[PDB]
Amino acid sequence: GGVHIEPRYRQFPQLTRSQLIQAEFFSATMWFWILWRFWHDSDAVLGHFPYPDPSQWTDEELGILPDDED
Amino acid sequence: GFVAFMLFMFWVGEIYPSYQPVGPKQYPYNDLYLERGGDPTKEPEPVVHYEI
Amino acid sequence: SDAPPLTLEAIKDRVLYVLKLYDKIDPEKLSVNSHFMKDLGLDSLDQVEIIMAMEDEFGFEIPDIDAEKLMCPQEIVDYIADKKDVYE
Amino acid sequence: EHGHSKMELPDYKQWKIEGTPLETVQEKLAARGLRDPWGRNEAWRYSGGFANNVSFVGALLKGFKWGFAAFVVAVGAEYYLESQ
Amino acid sequence: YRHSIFAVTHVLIPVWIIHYYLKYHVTAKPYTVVERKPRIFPGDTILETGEVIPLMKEFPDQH
Amino acid sequence: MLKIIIPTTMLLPMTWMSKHNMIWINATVHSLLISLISLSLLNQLGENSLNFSLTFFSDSLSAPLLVLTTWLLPLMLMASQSHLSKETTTRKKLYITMLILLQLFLIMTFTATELILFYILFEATLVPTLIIITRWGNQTERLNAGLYFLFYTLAGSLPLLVALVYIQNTTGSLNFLIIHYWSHPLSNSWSNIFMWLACIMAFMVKMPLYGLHLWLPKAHVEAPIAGSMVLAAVLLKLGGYGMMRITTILNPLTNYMAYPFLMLSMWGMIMTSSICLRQTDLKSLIAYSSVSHMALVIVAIMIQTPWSFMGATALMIAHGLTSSMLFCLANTNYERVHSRTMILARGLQTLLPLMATWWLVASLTNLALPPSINLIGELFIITASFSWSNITIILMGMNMMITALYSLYMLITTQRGKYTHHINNIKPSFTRENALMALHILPLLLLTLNPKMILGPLY
Amino acid sequence: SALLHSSTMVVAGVFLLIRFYPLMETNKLVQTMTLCLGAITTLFTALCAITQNDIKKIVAFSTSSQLGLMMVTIGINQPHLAFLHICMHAFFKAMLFMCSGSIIHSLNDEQDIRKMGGLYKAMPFTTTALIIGSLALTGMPYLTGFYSKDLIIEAVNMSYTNAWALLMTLIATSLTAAYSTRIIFFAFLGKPRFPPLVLINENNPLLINSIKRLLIGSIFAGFIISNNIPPMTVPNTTMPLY
Amino acid sequence: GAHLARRYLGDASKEPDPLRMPTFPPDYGFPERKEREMVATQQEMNDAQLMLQQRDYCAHYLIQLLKCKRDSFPNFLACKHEQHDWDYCEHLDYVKRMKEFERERRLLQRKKRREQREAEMARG
Amino acid sequence: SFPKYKPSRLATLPATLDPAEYDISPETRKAQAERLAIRSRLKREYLLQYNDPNRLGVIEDPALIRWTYARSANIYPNFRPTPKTSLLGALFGIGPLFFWYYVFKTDRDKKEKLIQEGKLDQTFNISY
Amino acid sequence: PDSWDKDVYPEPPRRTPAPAPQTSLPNPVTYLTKIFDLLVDRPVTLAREFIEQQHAKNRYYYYHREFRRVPDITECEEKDILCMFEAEMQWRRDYKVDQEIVNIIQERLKACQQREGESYRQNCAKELEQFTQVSKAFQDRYSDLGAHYSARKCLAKQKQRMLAERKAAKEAAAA
Amino acid sequence: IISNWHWMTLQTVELSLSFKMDYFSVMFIPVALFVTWSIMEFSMWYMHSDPFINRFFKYLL
Amino acid sequence: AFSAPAAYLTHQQKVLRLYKRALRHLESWCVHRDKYRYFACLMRARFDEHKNEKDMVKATQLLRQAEEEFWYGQHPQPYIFPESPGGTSYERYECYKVPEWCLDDWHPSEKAMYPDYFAKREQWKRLRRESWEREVKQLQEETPPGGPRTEALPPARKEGDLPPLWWHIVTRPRERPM
Ligand SMILES: CCCCCCCCCCCCCCCCC[C@@H](O)O[C@H](CO[C@H](O)CCCCCCCCCCCCCCC)COP(=O)(O)OCC[N+](C)(C)C
Ligand SMILES: CCCCCCCC/C=C\CCCCCCCC(=O)O[C@H](COC(=O)CCCCCCC/C=C/CCCCCCCC)COP(=O)(O)OCCN
Ligand SMILES: CCCCCCCCCCCC(=O)SCCNC(=O)CCNC(=O)[C@H](O)C(C)(C)COP(=O)(O)O
Repeated sequence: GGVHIEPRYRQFPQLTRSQLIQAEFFSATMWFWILWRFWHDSDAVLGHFPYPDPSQWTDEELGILPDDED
Repeated sequence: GFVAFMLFMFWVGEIYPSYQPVGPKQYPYNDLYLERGGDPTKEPEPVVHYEI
Repeated sequence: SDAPPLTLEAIKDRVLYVLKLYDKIDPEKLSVNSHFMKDLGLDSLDQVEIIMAMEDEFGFEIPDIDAEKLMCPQEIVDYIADKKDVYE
Repeated sequence: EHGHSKMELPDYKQWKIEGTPLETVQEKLAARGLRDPWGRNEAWRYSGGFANNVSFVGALLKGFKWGFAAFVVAVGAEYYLESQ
Repeated sequence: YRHSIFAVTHVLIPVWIIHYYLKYHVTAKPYTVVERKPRIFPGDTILETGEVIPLMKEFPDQH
Repeated sequence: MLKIIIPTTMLLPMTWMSKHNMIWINATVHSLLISLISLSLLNQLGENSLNFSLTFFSDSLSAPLLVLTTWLLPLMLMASQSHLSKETTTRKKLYITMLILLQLFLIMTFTATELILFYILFEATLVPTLIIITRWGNQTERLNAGLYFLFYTLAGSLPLLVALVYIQNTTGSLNFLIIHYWSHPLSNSWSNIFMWLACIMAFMVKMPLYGLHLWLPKAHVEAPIAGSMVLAAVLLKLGGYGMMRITTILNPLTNYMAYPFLMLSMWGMIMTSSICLRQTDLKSLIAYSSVSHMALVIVAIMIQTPWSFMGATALMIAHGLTSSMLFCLANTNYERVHSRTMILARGLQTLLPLMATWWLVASLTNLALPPSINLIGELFIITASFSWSNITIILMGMNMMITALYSLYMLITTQRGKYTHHINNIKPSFTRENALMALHILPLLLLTLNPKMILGPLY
Repeated sequence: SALLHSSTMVVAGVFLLIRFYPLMETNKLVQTMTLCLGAITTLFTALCAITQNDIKKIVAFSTSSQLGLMMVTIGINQPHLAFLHICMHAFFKAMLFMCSGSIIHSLNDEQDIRKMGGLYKAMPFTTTALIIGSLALTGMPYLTGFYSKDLIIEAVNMSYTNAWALLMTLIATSLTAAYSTRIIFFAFLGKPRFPPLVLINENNPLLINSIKRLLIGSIFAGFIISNNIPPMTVPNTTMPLY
Repeated sequence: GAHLARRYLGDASKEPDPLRMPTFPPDYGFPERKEREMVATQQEMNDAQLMLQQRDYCAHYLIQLLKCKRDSFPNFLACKHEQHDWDYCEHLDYVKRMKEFERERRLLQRKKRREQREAEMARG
Repeated sequence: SFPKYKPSRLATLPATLDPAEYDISPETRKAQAERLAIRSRLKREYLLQYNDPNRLGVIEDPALIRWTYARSANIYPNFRPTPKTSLLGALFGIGPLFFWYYVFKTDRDKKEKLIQEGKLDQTFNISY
Repeated sequence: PDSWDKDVYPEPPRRTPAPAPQTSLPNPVTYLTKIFDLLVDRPVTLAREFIEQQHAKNRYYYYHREFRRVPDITECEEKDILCMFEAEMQWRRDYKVDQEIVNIIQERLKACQQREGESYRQNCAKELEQFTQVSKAFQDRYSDLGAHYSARKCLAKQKQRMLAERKAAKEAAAA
Repeated sequence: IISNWHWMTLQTVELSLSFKMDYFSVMFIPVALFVTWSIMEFSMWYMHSDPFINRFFKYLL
Repeated sequence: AFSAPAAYLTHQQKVLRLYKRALRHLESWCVHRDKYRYFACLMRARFDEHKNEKDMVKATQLLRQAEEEFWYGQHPQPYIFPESPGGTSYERYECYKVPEWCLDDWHPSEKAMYPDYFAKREQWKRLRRESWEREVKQLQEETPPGGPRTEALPPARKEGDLPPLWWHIVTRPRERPM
C-alpha cells in the first residue's frame, strides 16, 4: 500500500518527506500539549495549597495551659 | 539469600510502618453508624468530633 | 520481509567486496578461485576472521565444521547459495 | 511487484578510515605495534547519513521548537481575545 | 456502498434482534434487568411526581 | 421399555440375514434409529421415576447412561469397519453379534428394578467383552489381559452375590423401590462392616479403585478399538451406577467405612495423573486418565451429597464421551503407523490438519475447559469435597494441574514439532474417521447447553 | 505479545481483585500480602529488565513491573486508581510494543539491541512514537502516564503502608526510567550496527495509521478520561512540597 | 517524615501512636469545645449515594460538584470553581487533622514533663 | 587464576572443561575411531533403508522397541525383593495414605466438635 | 408489566431527575437516543404489533395444575407402602416449593443490592433479614439429610431437634 | 445488570447468563477495542507473508 | 552441517574454535564497532604470542587455562543469529516444511492444476528409480569390507551415474517454503 523503495547497501536509506513531516508534527503537538497544560493548569505538579508548619502554630489556638493549671 | 532478605525486610517494614502526622479520619453521624451495618433500633453511644 | 531475491551474482559481488575491504589482501591480486592459504598467503586465523566477516555480512553463521574447510571465495559463494537455495 | 531494479554496489575505495573513531583505534593500536585488518570494512557506519549523531536530550526535544512557537502564538491569541 | 450494506447487515440487524429480545422477552420476567436508581441531588425535580427536592442548609460561601 | 429392547434383539436376525456386503450399513442405520428411539427416555419427572413395569424402570440417572449406550453402537461399528476389512463374513457377523449382545445386556442392566437381575446382567456383560478382547486382539498379551479383566471382576463380584441373597433373607425384597422406602440404619458391627465391604468392593473393582486398577491398562491396550470404546465409555460406569443404587442401605456405616477408599482415591488420582506424564503409549495414557477421572467419581459417590451425585453423573457421561474420542483418535494414528508409540510419529498437524483440530478439541474437553460438562462435573465434585473438608482442595488443584499438563503433553508430542522423515505411508484422513470424530464431539457441546439432562435424580 | 501479554490479558488478574474490592477493604492481612507481592514483583522485574538485550524481553519485564505497581495500588485500597492505570498502560504499552515490532521487521527479524544502531534519522516516525511512549511510561506531567502513575505515587506516600514496599516502589520507578533510557540509547543513538544490506522502510499507511492512533491516545486519553469520569476517591489536596 | 525517625530512633512515649489517637479527652485544653457543623443531612446525602468513605464533612461541596458534572455534561471543564471548593474543604479537614496530631503530641510532651517534674520534686 | 566452576546434576560439566579430553592417548583415539565406525555403520544402514524408492512404510527401529519393552514389559521379571525396594515401596505406597487420613480425620473431628458445641456460624450454608 | 405480580417482587417508586441543561451546547446523548429511537425502536415495535395481532388471531389457554393434600408421613403406618409413597411424593413437592421460595427471596436480595447502588448496606437490611429468616428455616428443615433424603429422615431430624428444644426449655424453666 | 438467559438451577442456587455493565466494563471495553483495532491494523502489515493469516486474525478475535 | 564429522578434534581445530568463541563473546561484550575492533586486535595479538610454540605438553597447558578464562567471562547472554540453534527464529518455518511424497496422495482434481509440475515430477521419479539400483551397487562395491569407517559418501564415478543416496538431499523442501 506504499511506494517503491529500493535497498541501499551501506548508505542512508531513502526518506519520504511525508513520514518526516508527520513525525515532526506529532512531536511538536505533544510538546505544545505539555506546555499548554503547564500554562493553564500549573498546580497539578507544583500544588495549589500551602503545607502548614506544625511548629509555627501558636499555643493558644491549640489549647495548652502553661504547665501548672493542668 | 535474595528471597530470605526480601521476606525478612518485608516483615521488618510490617513492624515499622510509615504514616503521616495526622489523626484518624472523622465521620459525622456516629461514625456513619446507620449507613454501615444499620441496626437503627439500638441507639449507639454518641460520638462528637473535635473543632480545632 | 519485502526482501529481494538475491542471486549468485549479488552473493559473489558482496563476497568480493568484503574481501577487497580486507586490507591484508591486494584487491588487484585477488580472484574468484584464488586460494586463501597459498595464493593469498593468509594464516588460518585470518581465514576464520574472513568467515566472521562473511557471517556478519550475510546475517547467518556458518557451522565451524563447514567453515574451517572453505578455502576459496568460489566455495564460499557456492556454500551460501546452497544454504539460501539460490536459483540464478 | 517486487524490487527488481538491479541495484549496483558502490566502489570499495570509497570507504576510508579518515574522519572516524577508527582512526583513534588505529593510532592507539600503532602505539603498541598493531594494525587492524578490518578497519575499512566498517567505515560505512560513519560515512553517509550515519556521520551526524544526536544526544539523548536532543532526542527528547525532537519537536520542541515548533511546539514552543505554537504555544507562544496561542498564548498571545488568548491574551488578546480574553482582554476584550 | 460497501460500508452502507455492512452497517445494516452487521449492526442494524443485530441491534433489532437484541432490542426485540430484551424489550419483549427478557424484561417480561422480573428482576432480569435492574437499574442503578440514578442520583438525586438537591434542587432536582422528579418527572413522575413533579415535587422538588429542597435546597441545602446555606453554608457560608467564601473562597 | 420393550420398545427399546425388542429392536435391539431384532438387530441380530437382521445382521445374519443381511447380504455379505451390506452388514455395516444396515447395522449402523438401525442402531442410529434405536438411539433415536431411546432418546425419549430423557423426559423424566421430579417425582419418583418412570416405572414401566415390575421388571424395568427408568430414572434420570439411568436415562443418560441408556442414551449413551444406545449412541455408542453406531460409533463402535464405524470404528470397527476399518480393521475388519480382510475378515470373513461369518466372523464379521459374529463381531457385530457380540456388540449387539453387549448393548442389549447393558440396556437391560441399566433398568434392573431388582438387584439380583441387576447382578445377573452386570456379570453377563463380562462374556462378550472377554470374547472381543481375546479373539479380535493384535498382541500376544491379549489373553493375559482377558484373564485379568475376568478374575479381578469376579474376585470382587462373587461376595456381592452372597451379600445380595443374604439381604433378601433379612429384608425380604431386593426391589429397589421397597429397599429405598424400607431402608433401616446399619448398626456399627463387624457383620455389618463385612456386609458393607461385600456390597461395595464389587463396584469399586470395576471403576477401578487405585489399588485395584491393574487390569484396566492391560484390557484397554490389548483390546480392539470397539472394545476400548465400550470399556472406557460405558463399562466403567456400571460400578458408579451400582454404588449410587446400593449406598442407600449402607448408611450410616458409610461415614466410617468411606475413609480408606476416600484416601485411596484422593491419592491415586495424583498417582495416575503423574503416571500419565511419563508414558510411551497412547492407549496406556488414556487408560490412566480414565482411572484418574473414575477415582474422582469414587470420591464424589463416597461423599454422598446431592452436589456430589450431580457432579458424578455429569462426569461419568462426559468422561465416557471424551475417552471414546481419545481412543478413536489413537486408533486412527495406529492404523497408519502400526506402532502405537507416541514418540515414533510426530508433527501430524502438518500432514493432517483437521485431525489435529479433532485432537485439540479432544484434549481441551479432557482438560476440563469450561463451560463443558466435564468442568461442570469436576467443579461440582470439588465443591462438594470442599464442603466435606477444606483440605481436599490442595489435592484437587494438584490433580487439575497435572491433568492439564499431561493432556497438553499428549497433544504436543503427537501433533506439534517436525514430522518423522522415514514415515511416508501417512495418507489423508478418510471421511469415516472425521465423521466419527464429529459424532463423538458434537453431543458434548450440545449437552453443555442443557446440563440438567445429565445431572441425575438429585437435580 | 502486543495485544495479549502486554495490555489486555495480563491485567485480567488485577481486574479480578478490582471486581472484589468491597470484600478487599474489609480485610487487612490480605491487603498487606497484596501490597508486598506487588512491591517485590515490580522491583524484581525492573531489576531484571535493566540489563536485558532482547527488546521484547525488556518490554515484557516493563509490563510485569507495571502489573506489580497495579497490585500495590490495589493493596493500598485504591481499586479505581488501579483501573485507571490499567486503562493508560494498555494505550502506551501497546504502542510501545507496536514500535518494537516495526523496528524488528525493518531489521530483518533482529531482536537483540547489540545489532541496532542509528535509527533516530533512519526511521523517524517510529523514533517519535517510541520517545512519546517512553515519556508517558516513565511519567511526564500532563501525559497519559502522569494522570495515573503520579497519583499512584502520591497515594503510596500519603497512606499507612509498609516502609519497605514504599522503598521498593520508588526504586522500581527509578529502574523503569533506567530501562526506558537504556532502550532509547541502545536502539536509537549510536552508530549503525545492522548488516550492510539496509532494508529499512516505513512507507505503509497501515503501520503509520495504527501507530498514530495509539499516539493520539497516549497523548490525550489520560486528560480526557480523568476530566470526564466522576470523582471516586478523596484527593491528596495537601502535600509536602518535596 | 521526621516523626518516623523521631519515634523509631528516639523515645517511643514522646509521640503518639496514630492507631489510638486521640488518647486525652477533647475538652482537656479549653472548656469552650465547639462542635463540628454539618450541612448534609441524612436523606439527600443517601440519595446522592457518593461513597461510604466520601461521607465526610466535605459532602456538600462534593454534592454540588456532582450537580455541575451531571448538568454541564458536554462541557466537562465548565464547573471548575466547585472542584476548587471541595479541594479547599478537604485541605481544611486535613489541616485540622494535622492540628489534632500536633495537639495530642504536645499534650503528651507536657504530661511527660509534668510527670518528670513531679518525680524530681518527690525525690528532692 | 579465576573462580572454579563446580558441576552439578542439573548443571553438568562443560565439554571444554573436562580433564579427560586433554588426556589424549592411542587407546582413546582407537576407542573414538571404533565409536565413529559403529555410528557410520548404523547411519549407512538407515540411509540405505531410507532412500529406497520401493519402501512405502516406516523403518523399524530396534532401539525404540528395546527401549519401550525395557520400560514397560521387562520390569517385573527382573524384580527382586530387596530392603531398598521393600522400604521404598512401603514408604511411597503407604505413608501418604496414612498421612492424608490423619490430616482429614483431625480436620473432620475438629469440625464435628465445633458443630456439636454450635460455635461454627453455619448461616447461609444451604448447598452441600 | 402484567406478566408478573408486583407484590411478590416489590419495587420502589423509581423516581428520576429532570434534565437541567446549564449550558447551550447540544449534548450528544439526546440526539443519539433520538436517532436510536427512529432507527431501532419503531421497526421493532411495528414487528411486535404484527406478531401480537397474529397471536390474537389464534388464542388458546393452559392451566396451572392443582394438587390435593394427602396425609403426610406422620399419619402413615410403619409398613404401609401406599401411604408412605403418597407422603414421600407430597414431601418432595413441598421441598421443591421451599427451594423456589428461597430462590425468590434470593432474587429479591440481588435486585435490592443492585438497585440501591452505593447505599446497599443500609437500604437493603429488610431483604437481608428476610433472607436470613428463610435460610434459617430452610437449613433447619433440610440441612443434613444428604443424598437419599426422604420424608422419614426429615421427620427424624425434626423429632431430634424438638426433643432437644423440649429438654432445653424444661431445664431453663426449672433452672 | 442484564441477566438474560437462565441456565441450570441447582436447588436454591440459580445460574444464569448475567452481564455486568458497571463503570469498569463500560470503560474497559472501548479501550480494549481501540487497542485491538490498532493491533489488527498493524498485523495486516506484520503478518503479510504468513500463509495462515486468516487463522491468526480468527485467533485474535 | 553437511560435512561428515571426524573421529576427533585436532589441537589446531580446538584453538580455532576457541578463537571463534572468544571473538564472538568479545563482540557481544563490546557493543560498539571501534571498541570491538580494538579489543579483537588486542586478543589476536595475545593469541599469536604463542603461535610458534612447539612443545605439545605446554601447548595442551595452553588453550586450557584459556578455555577456563573464557568460561569465567563468557557473557552469560551472548549474541545469537536469528536462525542459529539458539536464535529467536531457529525453527520458525519448520511447520511449513512438507515432504515431497505428500503430492503422491493428492486428488486427481488437485493434480489437474499444475500439470507441468507433475510431468517433471514423473521424470524425476523415473530418474530416481533407474538410478537407484546402480547406486546401491556402487555403494556395495565401493564400501570397504567390515563396514564404513566414516559417514562420508563417495561421488559418482561413471558418466550416467549419480551420487549415492542423493534423493533426500536434493529434494529438501525449502528454507522458507511459505
Ligand atoms: C490393596 C488395594 C486396596 C484394596 C481395598 C482396601 C480397603 C479395605 C479396608 C477395609 C477398612 C478397614 C477394616 C475395618 C475398619 C474398622 C475400624 C477400625 O479400624 O478401627 C478400630 C478397630 O480396632 C482394630 O482395628 C481392630 C481390627 C484389627 C484387625 C484388622 C487388621 C489390620 C491391618 C490388616 C489390613 C489388611 C486388609 C486387606 C486384607 C486382604 C476401632 O476400634 P473399636 O472401637 O474397638 O472397633 C469398632 C468396630 N466395632 C464397633 C464393630 C467393634
Ligand atoms: C477385588 C477383590 C476384592 C474382594 C472383596 C472382598 C471383600 C468383602 C468381604 C469379604 C467377604 C465377606 C462376604 C460376606 C457377605 C455378607 C453377609 C454378611 O455380612 O453377614 C454376616 C456374615 O459376616 C461374615 O461371616 C464375614 C466373615 C468373612 C469370611 C471370609 C473372609 C474373606 C477375607 C476377609 C479379609 C479381607 C477383609 C477386607 C477385604 C477387602 C478386599 C481387598 C452376618 O453373619 P450372621 O451369622 O448371619 O450373623 C448372625 C449374628 N448377628
Ligand atoms: C570474553 C571472552 C574471553 C576469552 C578468553 C580467551 C583467552 C585466549 C588466550 C589464548 C592463549 C593461547 O595462545 S593458547 C596456544 C595454544 N597452542 C598453540 O597454538 C600451538 C600451535 N598453534 C597452532 O598450531 C595454531 O593452529 C596456529 C599456529 C596459531 C594457527 O594455525 P593455522 O595455520 O592452521 O591457522
